Amino acid sequence: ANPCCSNPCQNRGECMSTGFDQYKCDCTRTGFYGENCTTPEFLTRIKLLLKPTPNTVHYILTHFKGVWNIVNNIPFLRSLIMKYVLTSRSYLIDSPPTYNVHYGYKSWEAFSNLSYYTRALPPVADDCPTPMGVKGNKELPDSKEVLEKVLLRREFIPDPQGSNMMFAFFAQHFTHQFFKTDHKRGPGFTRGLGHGVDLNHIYGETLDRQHKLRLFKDGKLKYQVIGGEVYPPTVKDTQVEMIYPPHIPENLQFAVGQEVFGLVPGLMMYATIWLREHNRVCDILKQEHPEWGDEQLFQTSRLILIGETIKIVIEDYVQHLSGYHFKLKFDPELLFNQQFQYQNRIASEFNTLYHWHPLLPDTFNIEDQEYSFKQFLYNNSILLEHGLTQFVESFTRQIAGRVAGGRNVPIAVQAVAKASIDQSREMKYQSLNEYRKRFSLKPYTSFEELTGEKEMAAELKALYSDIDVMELYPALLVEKPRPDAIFGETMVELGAPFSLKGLMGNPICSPQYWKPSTFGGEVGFKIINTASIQSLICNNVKGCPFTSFNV
Amino acid sequence: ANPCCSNPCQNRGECMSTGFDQYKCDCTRTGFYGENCTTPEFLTRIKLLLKPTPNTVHYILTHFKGVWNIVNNIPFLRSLIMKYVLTSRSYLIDSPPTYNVHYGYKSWEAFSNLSYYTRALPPVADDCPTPMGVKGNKELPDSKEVLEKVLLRREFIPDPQGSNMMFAFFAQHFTHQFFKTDHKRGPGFTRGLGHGVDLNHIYGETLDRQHKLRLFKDGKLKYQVIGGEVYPPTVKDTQVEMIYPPHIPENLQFAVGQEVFGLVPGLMMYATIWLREHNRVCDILKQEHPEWGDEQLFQTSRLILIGETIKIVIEDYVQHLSGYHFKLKFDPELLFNQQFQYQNRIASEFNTLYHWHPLLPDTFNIEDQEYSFKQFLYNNSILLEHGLTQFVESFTRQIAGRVAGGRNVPIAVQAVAKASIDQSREMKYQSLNEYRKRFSLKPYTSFEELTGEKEMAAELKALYSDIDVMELYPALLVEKPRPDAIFGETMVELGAPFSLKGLMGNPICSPQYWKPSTFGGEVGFKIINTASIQSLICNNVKGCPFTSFNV
Ligand code: HEM
Ligand code: HEM
Ligand SMILES: [C]OC(=O)[C]C1=C([C])N(C(=O)C234[B@@]56[B@@]78[B@]9%10[C@@]2%11B92%12B7%109B857B925B673B%11%1254)C2=[C][C]=C(O[C])[C]=C21
Ligand SMILES: [C]OC(=O)[C]C1=C([C])N(C(=O)C234[B@@]56[B@@]78[B@]9%10[C@@]2%11B92%12B7%109B857B925B673B%11%1254)C2=[C][C]=C(O[C])[C]=C21
Ligand SMILES: *[C@@H]1O[C@H](CO)[C@@H](O[C@@H]2O[C@H](CO)[C@@H](O)[C@H](O)[C@H]2NC(C)=O)[C@H](O)[C@H]1NC(C)=O
Ligand SMILES: *[C@@H]1O[C@H](CO)[C@@H](O[C@@H]2O[C@H](CO)[C@@H](O)[C@H](O)[C@H]2NC(C)=O)[C@H](O)[C@H]1NC(C)=O
Ligand SMILES: CCCCCCCCO[C@@H]1O[C@H](CO)[C@@H](O)[C@H](O)[C@H]1O
Ligand SMILES: CCCCCCCCO[C@@H]1O[C@H](CO)[C@@H](O)[C@H](O)[C@H]1O
Ligand SMILES: *[C@@H]1O[C@H](CO)[C@@H](O)[C@H](O)[C@H]1NC(C)=O
Ligand SMILES: *[C@@H]1O[C@H](CO)[C@@H](O)[C@H](O)[C@H]1NC(C)=O
Ligand SMILES: *[C@@H]1O[C@H](CO)[C@@H](O)[C@H](O)[C@H]1NC(C)=O
Ligand SMILES: *[C@@H]1O[C@H](CO)[C@@H](O)[C@H](O)[C@H]1NC(C)=O
Repeated sequence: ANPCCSNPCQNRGECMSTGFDQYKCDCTRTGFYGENCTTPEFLTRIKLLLKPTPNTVHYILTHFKGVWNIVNNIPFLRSLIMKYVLTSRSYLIDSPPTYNVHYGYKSWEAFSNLSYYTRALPPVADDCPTPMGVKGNKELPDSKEVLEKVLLRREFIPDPQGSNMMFAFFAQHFTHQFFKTDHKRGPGFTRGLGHGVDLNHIYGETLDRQHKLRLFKDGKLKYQVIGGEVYPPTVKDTQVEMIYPPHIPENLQFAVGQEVFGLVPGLMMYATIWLREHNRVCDILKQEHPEWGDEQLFQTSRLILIGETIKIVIEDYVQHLSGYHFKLKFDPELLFNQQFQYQNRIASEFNTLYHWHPLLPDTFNIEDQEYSFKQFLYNNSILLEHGLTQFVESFTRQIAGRVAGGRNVPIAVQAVAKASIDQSREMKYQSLNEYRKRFSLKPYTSFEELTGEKEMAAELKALYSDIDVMELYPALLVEKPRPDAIFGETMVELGAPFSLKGLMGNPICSPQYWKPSTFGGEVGFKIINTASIQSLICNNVKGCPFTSFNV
Repeated sequence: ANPCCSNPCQNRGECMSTGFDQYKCDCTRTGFYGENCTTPEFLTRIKLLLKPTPNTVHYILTHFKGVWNIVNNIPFLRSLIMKYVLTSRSYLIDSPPTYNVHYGYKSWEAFSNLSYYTRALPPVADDCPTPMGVKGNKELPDSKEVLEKVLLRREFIPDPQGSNMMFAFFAQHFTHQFFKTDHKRGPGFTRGLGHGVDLNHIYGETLDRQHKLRLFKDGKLKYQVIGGEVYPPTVKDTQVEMIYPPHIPENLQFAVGQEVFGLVPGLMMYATIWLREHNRVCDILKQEHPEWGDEQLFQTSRLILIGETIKIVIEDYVQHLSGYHFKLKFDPELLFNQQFQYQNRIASEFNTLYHWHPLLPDTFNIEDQEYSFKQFLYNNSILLEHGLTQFVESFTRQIAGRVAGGRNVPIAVQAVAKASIDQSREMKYQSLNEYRKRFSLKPYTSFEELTGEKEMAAELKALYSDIDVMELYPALLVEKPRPDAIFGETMVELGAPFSLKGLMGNPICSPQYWKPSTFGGEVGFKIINTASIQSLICNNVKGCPFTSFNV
């Protein structure tokens, strides 16, 4: 019955009911005007016919290697171009945040309640005739059929960008500090009240957990020594609650910041590495400041590790994902002379698009062993068996799977994928093309255009009938990938602004924070500004083994 | 023992211990360099000799009535100058926030923990030899002696700006939504987790309280009718927790958003007025949107009332306080093309400086009655006796007291004033001159310069011995006022930036919020943009009595 069910307002204009059968669109500062905000202004037209498509920019950034080879060696040009790149991802995310799963309109409840995931697009109203609004049938196609037809992996499809398990597990570990759904409340709620990179997955969400994890000497975290190697402490030793099956021995119940990192040895690997890094930084700082107490050492170390995290994510992780020849640079100073809100609210769609389970292989190859999913899950005895060095050397060698392209979701976690669909419907997500229009992307006019392929497109056309009823998540998983790339256009163009707000929106990137004294002086600052995955592993793993995000 | 005890770093440079007996100043982006950041740059020198003093600007804004009479009638000039005024209060407050009572250095605990008041200046370290750092004696002078010698009121000193009781109670009411100290935790802690103007003192801090206060019909708040007049509901009807003496009858235990507003009839007056305003706006919106449900009506009404509150605060409240001939304007669009952080964390010093208890008269004069403090406190039967109309008519006539100039704190609240001293020392506040330097003000070289008077200055010199040991709050209360004004320089130049961050930092002032559709269309937007204390009283108080913030 709601006259806004068809999402009539275009170009981010806001829809408002003006009666039972009438609507009005607020076209304030959209650059457009008219009934549904479709008539462009002069400056709008000018900026329109002069704006390059994301595929053109991507092509430019993945080609002309010599030009970028010259650019990367000129600090001025590199800084300028990096500033342009940062700018291109700005002004796409509502900050301060607006809607959530319970509010299709702006309200103080939606703004103040930090328990909600925020929403890039408002949910479809409950009284709408169809799940997507007014288009499509009364019900969306069977999620099981979608899953089995176009999502489930027949044969392992390797990532053409050469991503490995170091990358996959880094992605899981890193994202699971702000993607922490409160299943007690619902899919649209989060337990990560920090809504960003606070390293709560290392230090704990609450203060009591943090204290239980701390040694309260030299700023360090508690740890145990097995076979001369440093590992996280146990649940029995710290009373830190962790999620483990009842058949897991006490000496194998490692306790870390995030309570679910006992699930995968790959997660416990990075947990251990980051623990060791925190204590290392504590040693360095203690040597620099012998007059410092435990608390200051701990806090400063935490800030430093946050810095390292953002640094590595930008210049290694995203650098690998992008396939750019241009070297991305982590430098907050590039945003000081521009408008930028230093705050962030984790979006539900950001969570949804980051379900990169196709990265997972059928088996996990460590040294000379091939473990199944059943054998690998909740098995830290594997980590103790092979050790951190062998784990790094093995995960560096094993290639991960392609995320986009379709049919590469491992069967072992099929129930997860289906959930990603079901919950998406439960949270009343708008359609794919709506989210593309939301991020200034051209809507798909057919399923073949979406897939760049005829078979899966035919299946999807049989299931959804209309392209404007296609859902976001499976579209993300079956989308035509960029040339020999892991992702398609939608994944990148949606994930990048969210990532920008989630990284550069961190308070340590603010002018009053971004200075040496914040991190204990020039030494800590240098620890941040010289951070890399290779340096992390080299400094914290025995023998300094070679590591990378690609095979 | 801490080498930073003497506060060596000048011009907002940051001090860091580099050993047990050495320190270093981070002068990053301060405009200065050298050991303690005292050596200015060329551009810094240029900006320094061209910057007018706050007293000069105050003079220019409080004189030349004809010129300003011309300015206020030209939208362009008024917008320009208002933009300048807004800009002059920017770049003073740390946003995102930094320090608090327990952290004199930046840390994630200080940033993320919302239970803290933030701090404009870091606290004096615990191991410092003197309360202020290194200057002064081992202990600050007796707070009772300071109180009795320069703070306590002898004869009532009226405000030369003619501020009335409507103004005073509006001040208390408005400020007590973000000034809510958690005395269970300590004076450095707050219960206002929203840290700003969320109107929690009307709608309740939490969701349960709000839901208890709501009618869940037409978006309205619950209310009762007494003698034909609308008043807030009872504790018996809503089960809302309020603070009342044990002898207060159940039919007099009114339930409002803030648990302490029943202790002062002046507060209950405004609580009633704002309740009525909310329900009125609910009626208007319901007429505009017959298709809307209870929840959206409620939320939209809330946002609108926030708007009205900020509007009234800027164009009537602060307009009266300033004494400017220039007409201040509430317009978020003035900041849309400038760097501004739409977030706010309430500072402890902001709380301290806003203790304007000298505003209180010896008696409260209503119609033909003069109530003492003992008679006026916890007595809402007075409000029911005279009614809202007579209350407004009386409080409009009765003049309030001067805040600066010394010796005007009423004896009935001496215990409060003393606390303001004691707790200030408990939270380890830095000295008056440190806070003056922090906000780009010239340090006082004597107590006579501070007071502009010989007697109180002599007493203060006998007490503190050194002017650099003078505390912030009593200095605020005894400071030489501006010519025929209520405040001194420090009060204004410290209070104004805090207020800027507290008013324009509100999310409804952000470009994605500041639009008609946020407030249910052009009608609600007009309600916000045409709000005033006069219209607020006229719309909701019977007879539409004339009101103002001055006599
Ligand atoms: C052995 C490897 C993995 C397993 C067994 C696994 C399994 C799961 C499970 C069971 C969930 C929770 C489903 C639910 O709560 O409804 C989940 C959620 C998720 N997984 Fe994976 N996953 C793995 C690796 C990864 C990887 C490599 C990524 C890549 C970034 C990833 C991203 C996510 C995300 C974003 C969520 C949503 C979690 C939340 O909102 O709290 N996972 N995974
Ligand atoms: C009408 C009579 C008033 C009384 C009886 C009164 C009394 C008090 C009391 C008892 C406190 C708490 C002090 C403590 O717990 O240590 C207090 C706090 C305060 N008062 Fe007043 N006050 C009055 C009016 C005002 C006015 C007009 C203002 C200024 C607008 C004001 C501003 C404050 C502030 C800012 C606080 C601290 C709030 C907090 O931290 O929770 N009060 N007042
Ligand atoms: C989840 O999102 C992703 O898949 C990772 C990703 C990010 C992030 N970006 C970026 O565009 C960024 B984000 B970071 B860094 C570089 B700078 B900084 B923010 B600015 B913006 B720009 C890209 C760009 C291209 C590609 O592959 C085609 C992937 C990614
Ligand atoms: C407690 O603080 C006060 O004493 C209230 C106060 C505020 C606030 N301002 C301001 O300068 C501001 B900041 B905010 B708002 C008003 B507008 B907006 B920014 B523009 B600028 B202008 C002044 C200016 C002068 C005076 O007294 C002479 C008092 C105040
Ligand atoms: C944020 O919103 C959620 C959902 O509206 C609130 O959780 C509800 O809290 C009430 C008690 O006030 C319970 O009766 C409900 O069962 C809860 N619902 C869910 C889904 O958990 C939550 O309290 C809000 N948070 C804040 C800080 O107000
Ligand atoms: C914010 O800081 C306060 C003070 O450190 C925390 O409250 C303390 O919490 C510990 C429990 O972890 C208690 O034992 C202390 O008694 C509390 N102190 C006081 C004075 O309240 C509070 O938990 C912190 N908030 C968050 C969200 O971490
Ligand atoms: C300013 C214009 C510069 C154009 C540079 C060449 C950009 C060509 O961009 C093309 O975009 C296509 C879109 O589908 C992709 O499929 C191709 O891979 C890509 O080459
Ligand atoms: C206001 C009632 C308490 C004040 C009396 C105790 C403190 C005495 O204080 C004295 O008060 C004198 C008279 O005001 C002043 O002239 C002196 O400067 C002051 O020291
Ligand atoms: C868009 O506007 C046109 C005319 O301005 C109107 O015919 C059309 O119905 C609008 N779109 C929707 C979805 O209502
Ligand atoms: C866990 O891993 C070990 C190898 O160290 C293996 O022997 C064991 O069977 C695994 N546990 C399960 C339940 O498969
Ligand atoms: C400020 O610097 C000067 C010279 O560099 C030095 O003499 C002085 O001691 C410093 N200030 C403090 C408080 O130490
Ligand atoms: C409260 O005020 C009434 C007048 O309205 C007065 O009669 C009564 O004595 C007062 N109560 C107290 C305790 O002073």
